[PDB]
Amino acid sequence: FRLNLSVTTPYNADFDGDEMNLHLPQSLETRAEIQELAMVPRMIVTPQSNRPVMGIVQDTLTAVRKFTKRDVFLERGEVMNLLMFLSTWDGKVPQPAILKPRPLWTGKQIFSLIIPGHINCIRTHSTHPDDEDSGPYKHISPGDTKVVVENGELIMGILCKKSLGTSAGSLVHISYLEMGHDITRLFYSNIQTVINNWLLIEGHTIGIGDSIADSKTYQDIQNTIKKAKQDVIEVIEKAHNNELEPTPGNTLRQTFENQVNRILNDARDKTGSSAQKSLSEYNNFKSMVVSGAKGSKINISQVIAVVGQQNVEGKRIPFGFKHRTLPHFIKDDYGPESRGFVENSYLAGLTPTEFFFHAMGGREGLIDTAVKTAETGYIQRRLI
Amino acid sequence: KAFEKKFRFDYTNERALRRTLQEDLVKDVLSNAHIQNELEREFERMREDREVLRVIFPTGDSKVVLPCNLLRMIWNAQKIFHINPRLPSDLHPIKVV
Amino acid sequence: ESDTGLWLHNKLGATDELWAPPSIASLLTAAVIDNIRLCFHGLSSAVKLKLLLGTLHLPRRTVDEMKGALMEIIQLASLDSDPWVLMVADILKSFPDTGSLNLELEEQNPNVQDILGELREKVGECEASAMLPLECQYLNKNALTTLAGPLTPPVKHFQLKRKPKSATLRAELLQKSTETAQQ
Amino acid sequence: AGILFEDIFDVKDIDPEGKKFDRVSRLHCESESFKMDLILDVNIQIYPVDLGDKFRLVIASTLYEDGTLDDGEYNPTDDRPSRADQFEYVMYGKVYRIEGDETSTEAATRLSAYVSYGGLLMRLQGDANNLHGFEVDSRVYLLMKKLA
Amino acid sequence: IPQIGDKFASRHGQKGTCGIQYRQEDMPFTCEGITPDIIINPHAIPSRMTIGHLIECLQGKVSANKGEIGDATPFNDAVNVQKISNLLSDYGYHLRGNEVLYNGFTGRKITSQIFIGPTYYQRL
Amino acid sequence: SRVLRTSLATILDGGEENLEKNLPEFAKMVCHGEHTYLFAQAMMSVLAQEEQGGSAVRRIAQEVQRFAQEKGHDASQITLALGTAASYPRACQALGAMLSKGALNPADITVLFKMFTSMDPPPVELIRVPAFLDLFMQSLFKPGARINQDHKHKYIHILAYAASVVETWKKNKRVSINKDELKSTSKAVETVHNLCCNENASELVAELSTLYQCIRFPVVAMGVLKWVDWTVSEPRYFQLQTDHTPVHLALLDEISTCHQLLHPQVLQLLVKLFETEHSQLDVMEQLELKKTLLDRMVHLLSRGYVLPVVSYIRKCLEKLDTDISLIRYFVTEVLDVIAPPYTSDFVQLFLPILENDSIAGTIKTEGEHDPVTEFIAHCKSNFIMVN
Ligand SMILES: [Mg+2]
Repeated sequence: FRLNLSVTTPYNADFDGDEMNLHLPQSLETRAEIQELAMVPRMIVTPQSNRPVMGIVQDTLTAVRKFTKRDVFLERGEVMNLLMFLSTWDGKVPQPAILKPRPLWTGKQIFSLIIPGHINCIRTHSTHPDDEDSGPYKHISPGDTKVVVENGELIMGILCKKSLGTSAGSLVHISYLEMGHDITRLFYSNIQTVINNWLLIEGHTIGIGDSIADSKTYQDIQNTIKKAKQDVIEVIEKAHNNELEPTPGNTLRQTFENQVNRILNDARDKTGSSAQKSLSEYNNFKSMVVSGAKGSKINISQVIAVVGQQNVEGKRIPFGFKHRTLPHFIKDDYGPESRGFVENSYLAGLTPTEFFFHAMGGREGLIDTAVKTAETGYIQRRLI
Repeated sequence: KAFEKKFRFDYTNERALRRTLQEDLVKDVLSNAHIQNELEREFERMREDREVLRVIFPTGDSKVVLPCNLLRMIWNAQKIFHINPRLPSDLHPIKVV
Repeated sequence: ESDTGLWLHNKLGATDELWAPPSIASLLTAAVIDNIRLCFHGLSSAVKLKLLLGTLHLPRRTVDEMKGALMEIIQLASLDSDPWVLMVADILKSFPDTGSLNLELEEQNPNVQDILGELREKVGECEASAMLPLECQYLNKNALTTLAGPLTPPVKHFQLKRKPKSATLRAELLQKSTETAQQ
Repeated sequence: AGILFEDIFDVKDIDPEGKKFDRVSRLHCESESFKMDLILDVNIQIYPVDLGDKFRLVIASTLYEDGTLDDGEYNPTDDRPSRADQFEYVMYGKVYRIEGDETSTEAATRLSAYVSYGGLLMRLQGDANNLHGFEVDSRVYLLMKKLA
Repeated sequence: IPQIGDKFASRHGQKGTCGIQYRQEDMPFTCEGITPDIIINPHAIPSRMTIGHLIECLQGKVSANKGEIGDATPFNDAVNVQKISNLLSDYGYHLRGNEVLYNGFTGRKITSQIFIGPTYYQRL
Repeated sequence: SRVLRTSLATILDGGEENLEKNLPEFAKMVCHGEHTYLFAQAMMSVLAQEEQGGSAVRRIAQEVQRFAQEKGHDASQITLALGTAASYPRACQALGAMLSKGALNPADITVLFKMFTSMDPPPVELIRVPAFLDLFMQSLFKPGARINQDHKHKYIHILAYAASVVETWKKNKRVSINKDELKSTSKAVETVHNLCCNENASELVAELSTLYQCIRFPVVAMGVLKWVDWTVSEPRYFQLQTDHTPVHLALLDEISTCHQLLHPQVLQLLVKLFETEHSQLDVMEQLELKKTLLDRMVHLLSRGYVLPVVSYIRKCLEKLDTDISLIRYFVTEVLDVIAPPYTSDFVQLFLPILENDSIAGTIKTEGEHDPVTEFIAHCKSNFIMVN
């Protein structure tokens, strides 16, 4: 069953061996009933949270985010290739944004040819600076991060998942409400077709070049891990000598564990931020995160910089042996590496104790996923 | 005071009415006092609505779900009817009320 | 250039601002100044005041190139009946010549005389517990003794029974700093 | 004849807070005479602009010197003489916002027109006597030409 | 015969059915004549975080060029990605396995530089 | 001119208390037009020609110049054009470009340093300008902002010559200067910049006796105050916790102890931290952090600087109220250390916070020395009934 891409999101169907069921309505009356109630254009906006469910899925979303940037220019032949795929094109090639020296179209003009009717929305791109609308340039955005669609034409801004996704007030939700629902079916189809066919010209990848920071960043990461590790060791030598004082409301041990978890979470956050200041704007991890298509900043921090503290039941790796976590550690070792903090990243790879502690955290996640299903289904059954 | 500045439609000022309305509508507003009474009564209703909302919403937030997106509809009317909002307008505020 | 009085009134005549606008050294070239010198009595007093204050924001070498033309603009500025242009010309007449502004503003002006007389009396009678300048947070004890007299002691508003617990804090941290120094 | 605006500017800054896009940069420019600011997105690849340049910039409602008022379709075969042969960098776009220093009592003195050329933004902040030809949601051309 | 719907998988939990089969003239190609056999999604990587797939692909280029079956024991410290990249750079490739693919339909070379190289796929 | 005259008379009859209240109401006039700024600063120069009380005039000129730097003037060129520094041209031109950039260039300080430490120094009032020393503190004692180890000693020698040497202007000429304490000043500022460069906190506890030796010097104490400002006011700092981290606050106590002119900046730092809500901390932990800051305010109250502190405590009990338990702890710690006699201003300012709004919480278990009852009895004995 070849079915389309944007219908993946309401179905939660990710094509990795998923099989679907297809019923045929036998009467003509129930055929008209399904056509007038349960068509997927008539099921774009959900009643549960008054927002759409379709949205624009991953590869169309990154390609449309790279497409609608300010520095995207299109030759006449590439424009005529792209406009071949618009179903709703009235046959008029638009006037170029650059007439001389060369007739050269901006990608926002082709995207304005996509956007149907005359709809008007103002959204913000995922990396819009919050201090931009305070000072100047709040209408002439220097990062091109303020989406304005106006009179059915994309004035400005880069379209991330906050513009085309399933968030409420997005461009597709307003295209549902102001225009029709057949028109939004056309809008989804036109976005998918013409942005995939631009993506053939552009091309999009991910690689091992996208997972390596320059050596100054690695020096920053290792200096931060060394500083936080020495800080945890000096908290430990304060805790042994009874110089640690208890926080009001808990024991001295829970005070200690708050200090150690606070230092290690600060280390994870500082190394995560210092990793993600070094993508150089072509890194494809940043290309998928900024569009919001697939992943987050945490995945960038864990691939480049540091995996971080591994947890089992919301606290650290417990002492399964007698007063030690693994038989490689000395007894009563409350340090970072003994208790499950992983200082390596997925680019460098984990040491075997960090591998095993990481496998513990992953087993906790899989146990959650496997035990959740029956109880949630039974709650749904009782409610219905 | 921000509520009274933003919603009252102060009619006594000449020059603001000259900038916002056309001169026949300006002398229509400034001459008649019945229209001034109806504008004062709709500001009375908006003070009443403000007190009703502050009883309904004791937490100071206003992100509320409602059917017609009125600001987007006003902006659609602007873009369809080609307003050019630098010029003085030509709808009578008693037609609005 | 041509119509240069209108050009100065266009680039500088936004009367809603009163500071010397930036890029004033890029608006004052020696050819432009030598165009000002013949149309100086035509342009308005606000633009003229912007001009006279912008002539101080030039770098020193550009002033030292053609200080004679700037002094000619000063001499034409001292003849004007405006109070601001006359006062600023009286201040600014010594800036291209020496580098320092004027300090002898006392003649030809009863205003400066009244302000200086009343304020010399006021400064002479207000020496008690004087406000030390912002440099006095920096220079040393004996250097402050050289500059502005000795240290004025605080008002003893009360009597202290015992030293507060910050004395215990500094004693304990000095003990900790001895114990850490010997490790 | 159809020109809304014409002035000589002078490039003071090229994208001074860093370069957000490699192919297009914004130019913070002051006018030569009229005392007005212009922030302009230009393609550096096909038309390089260096700092300290001086250029003419002519917003025109149409390129055709008779003022025939085309719709805005791409007609590469029209041999009607347009004004673009005088210039070397022609951008077509719509003017989307005219904000200004105005008060509810008296008129606006300093206007600020905003115009997007496809996606390439341009703010022109000047006086109201020079920006009077601009109207919100109309279609303008750019016509810049650098000169020594 | 492998057709679409047939479920393939890497050695890293990167499964997926066959979406489509293009012929060789439609498939992209390097500066040399090498087309891909599989083209996998770039979005399959960053949330799943199989960086070991990328490192297997890089060490696969190094292995197939050097003429030796490369080593991928987990806890080694004699093989990190920088040594793999320095070994790949000697055989006339990019450091990080990226290679300029040409498009198979239009022939215009793809603006991005596609990560390419041999992995080990399993048919399920 | 006359409005300027009466406002100067108002401020100069006011004092240091009126320095905070009247100075924006004075500075919005004289920074409105920059030509008015030129007129006002020229009057400041001619009035500060006299050594008989002209220091307050120079102070008011420096706050007007600081407000001009805040609002957006490039008023440093006016400031140097008023000065005698323009008599020696190229040094003043270097200062003009550098204070027009508002940042330190190492090549520019080599240009300065080649002119200093010779047998013909400039008159020392060219380097005593406080915005220049503030840019020194910014470029030198930020916890980041590394300085490249080669012109570093030139920086330290310039600050030492600024804050060290004396002179004798016997009819506009100097005949006896000395340089015999700027080696100790250079050693102190070098040790402190090394301690701010090493960024290792067990070492910060270790060399704290040497750091206490350093803060005997005023420029060292001002620099450590700016460094602890820039260190402690980083968000999510309070996660090292020793006695809720009083180490840098013990350096606040050292700065407050060994000097007195820094006390407004010290109080400004403490009331900036006290108003700052610290997210991600426990609420008891926030409350004990506030107790520690109030312990520091009590230590400022002990060393003479009392009336702005009690004025702030009254301001935060009355206007925009903080926790009442913090004010109760402040009253408890202040009344455990003070003894009669009592100056009438302290009684007048300390009375309404004590008698209104939590009488009862002050006495729980004191006994051996009586509580607030003694202060009430002394307050009845001082005033005229209480009035
Ligand atoms: Mg599945």
